[PDB]
Amino acid sequence: HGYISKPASRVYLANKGINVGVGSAQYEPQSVEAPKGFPISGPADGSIAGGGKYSLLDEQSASRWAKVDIESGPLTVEWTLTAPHKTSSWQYFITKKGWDPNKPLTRSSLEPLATIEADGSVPNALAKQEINIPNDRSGYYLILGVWNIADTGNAFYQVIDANIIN
Ligand SMILES: [Cu+2]
Repeated sequence: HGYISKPASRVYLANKGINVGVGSAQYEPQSVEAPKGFPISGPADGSIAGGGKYSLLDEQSASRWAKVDIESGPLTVEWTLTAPHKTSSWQYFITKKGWDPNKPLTRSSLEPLATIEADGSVPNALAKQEINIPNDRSGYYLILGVWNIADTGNAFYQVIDANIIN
């Protein structure tokens, strides 16, 4: 169990009262748990942000969500792990240049951003990965972070509403 605390995820911002209207998700930012193996297995298209668990997180419009300022260049993503587990990988995706901010999030919406493979070890409770925020684009993009658990069929899904600045 865990969530992305910096840059703050959509559900973490709901937990801190910055996003509103997500119902039960607001109390369990650490529990957006669904099958691993994305972008094959995992949450269904249109239900990725809520992990197939929290449907109010799946709403998508230009104005719906608070956006976190992220400058282009190197970024260290921080996960707060309320229950660290043996880990097989950390995956990051970003919406494609030209994506439609008023449509549901699907596999076809995304492209790969970064993957940090892991050796099965249990990470630190503040788990950090280095990624590169591109400078080929500006403004509102979704970044999907996925924490894949080595010893179960599951993963934790953390969409971030990013404002890429350059
Ligand atoms: Cu857990």
